[PDB]
Amino acid sequence: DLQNTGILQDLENYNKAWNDFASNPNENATKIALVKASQTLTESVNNTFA
Amino acid sequence: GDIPLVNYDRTIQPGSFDIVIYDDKGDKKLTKTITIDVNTTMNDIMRQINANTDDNDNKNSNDDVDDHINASFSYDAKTGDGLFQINAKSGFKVAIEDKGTNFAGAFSIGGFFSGTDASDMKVKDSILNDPSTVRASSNGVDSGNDMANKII
Amino acid sequence: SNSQTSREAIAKELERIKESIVQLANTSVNGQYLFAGSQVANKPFDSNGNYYGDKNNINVVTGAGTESPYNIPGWDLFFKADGDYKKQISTNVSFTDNRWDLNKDPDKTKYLTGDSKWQQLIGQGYVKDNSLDADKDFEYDDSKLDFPPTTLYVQGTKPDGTSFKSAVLVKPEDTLEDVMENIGALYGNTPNNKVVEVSMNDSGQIQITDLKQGNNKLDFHAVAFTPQADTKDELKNIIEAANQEGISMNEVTNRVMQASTAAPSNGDITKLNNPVTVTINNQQFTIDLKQTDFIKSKMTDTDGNAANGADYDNVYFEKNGNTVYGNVSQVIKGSNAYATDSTKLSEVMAGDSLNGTTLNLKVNSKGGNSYDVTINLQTSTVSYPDPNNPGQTISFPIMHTNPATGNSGVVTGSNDITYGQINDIIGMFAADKIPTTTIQANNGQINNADYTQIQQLMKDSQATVDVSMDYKGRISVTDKLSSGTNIEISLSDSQSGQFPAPPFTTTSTVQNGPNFSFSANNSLTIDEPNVDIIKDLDSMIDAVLKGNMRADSESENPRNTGMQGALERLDHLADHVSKLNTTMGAYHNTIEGVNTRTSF
Repeated sequence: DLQNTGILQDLENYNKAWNDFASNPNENATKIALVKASQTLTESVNNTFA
Repeated sequence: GDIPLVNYDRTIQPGSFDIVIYDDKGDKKLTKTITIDVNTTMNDIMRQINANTDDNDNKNSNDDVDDHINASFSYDAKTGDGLFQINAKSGFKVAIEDKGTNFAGAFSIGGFFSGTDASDMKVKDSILNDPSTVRASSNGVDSGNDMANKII
Repeated sequence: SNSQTSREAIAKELERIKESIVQLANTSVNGQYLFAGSQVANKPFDSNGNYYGDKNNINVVTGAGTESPYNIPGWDLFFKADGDYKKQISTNVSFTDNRWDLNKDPDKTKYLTGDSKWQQLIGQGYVKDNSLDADKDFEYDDSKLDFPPTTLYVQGTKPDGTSFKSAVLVKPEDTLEDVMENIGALYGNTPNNKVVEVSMNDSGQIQITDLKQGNNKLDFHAVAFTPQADTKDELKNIIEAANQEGISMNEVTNRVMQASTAAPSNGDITKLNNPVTVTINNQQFTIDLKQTDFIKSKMTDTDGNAANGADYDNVYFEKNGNTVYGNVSQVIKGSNAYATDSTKLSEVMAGDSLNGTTLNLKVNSKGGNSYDVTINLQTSTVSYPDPNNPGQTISFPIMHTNPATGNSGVVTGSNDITYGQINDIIGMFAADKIPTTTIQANNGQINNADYTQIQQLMKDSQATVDVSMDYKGRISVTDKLSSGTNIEISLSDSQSGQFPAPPFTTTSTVQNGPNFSFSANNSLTIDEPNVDIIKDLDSMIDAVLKGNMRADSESENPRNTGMQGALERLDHLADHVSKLNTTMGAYHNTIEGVNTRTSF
């Protein structure tokens, strides 16, 4: 976790994007940025597996 | 064309490749496909290609990709050798969508290389003359960067 | 104090600023055009141009099978569907009390409101003497009269998308509230749940705004008809003429309109505009009829008449150079992008089978003369009779391709027929040595050689003319062998012509059955998800130049649209761009993280 590993940080800022999503769901980018942070999260689970 | 596909190459596997006729981006009222297995022969391949292999079936004909197709001959016995051509009309763009068929590029039917090993393996010289032939585009004139990226 | 020329001088900088955006829109990083899609050197726009770039993203591979997109294609700003926004539909006409006349009283110019009972504006409208006393005849009722109703047709798109044919009456003393309650019934704008909002606007018109997010194809057109006596004196007579006959004024309104159609020469089913003479108490009278166009303009219809208000789709394609298009777009049941060739009739129609579905066509050809055709796609059938001998007729059922062979010729199924065949049909209206046919559907079977010969003439016809489905979905045609088109087109449906159920009353009559739309005298609006620079900017510049808060039909531009409309269009655009603005940094900061850990 030199740089707390991406997945745990992907989750973190992803959850930051969540509170942002609470700021304005009508701001679709909150979804997209939120979605992206998980995308790194999930794909990072995927690469570690490999 | 007698030789079966797998017998001419043991990379051939059950697969298909589709053909959507294209402007630099494409269309879907004109589209052909060719089918492959571990048994079929080029003759069958040519039959799917060179026939009324329809793509807009409702019990009539015409108004398809076949609008774009053409063929010709050019040979001389004074040589004892000549050229035979299978083509579609340039001025149209094309794409070919393969799923696990694996034959044409290997046998350089439009492939990059000529020669089989570092004794004769070589770039096709037309590419040596014009790198613009290295258009990054799958889809059109140079309407795609992908191929530059894909070879990364 | 802005004189007209003052407003251009102000507009000039905006025009510079417009090109400033175009310049910015054309920007590159040394040929790495920001707008190119995925292909760097694509110069994307011009002052009068379209988007010129791919729609892939510029991408770089760093992966076990991974690309990396880091731009936005130009269209995705230039003509992008900002789906949050909704239709702004307004009447180009404006409304007032008309006991006063406002040429008597131009300074006054009072607009209608809930207080404006219907009697008041018809006050002088009843008559030509135009001398009716505003209060004692209407409000200081010491001497008030009896009064008849008014008539109205309505056509529009229900926000879901369903079609309807309707007619309704208006009673003599109606107000805004009477209109609203029927409006709720008519559109389903129910008290329990609204779908659109109704307003009287900044400029004196009546405006409606849609609650449906991203609804691009809300449209409206309406026409109202009313009788007209000559004299204030004549009106009091009809009280006694009608009421001792045993009838109020209201029966009289019924008599003249029906008689007009009874012999369409007395005013056709749709062109109802004849003055008529009628019997009341079997006293003889002659009466004038009123015409009302909720889209009124300097209009002569496709027929070339001084267009009668029924002329909604009685207008040709809209002309721009060699390009003409029906501004009444064909739009997707969804993203509200636009049509594709292989779309069968099944995807389009409202019904299990194309029942009673039939269409009519009008073509002012490239060969000058007009060629108009009617088609029953319910039977996949197209037609034309001979002028010299219509008894002889041209027969063609619609056609197709086989599954695997040249074993050809059994006619298309009706529902399957697709849009591409439409554009093909325009190919037939091409030029000079034009074709003809005759066929028999032998169990649907026909001779493909006839089809093939037709096909060959079509494949030669490729060069003549264009059919396009533009960035607004407008039903577009371009004259390829020209830069200015010598062609015009107009289309209509023929389940129309059949109408809502009579007898028509104050309670709305509403029926279904017409299934498609065409080039027509549509409502006015500029705001919707999809953007377009030329319409948005240039139309709104015109209104500033004329100073028209929004519009003026008599103004050379009969669809002057802007100024007040610019407000929310700005509301749309600030969001539209901001979405695009915040999008890019998401790449940038995303890529930073990837590179950084990669670097480490």
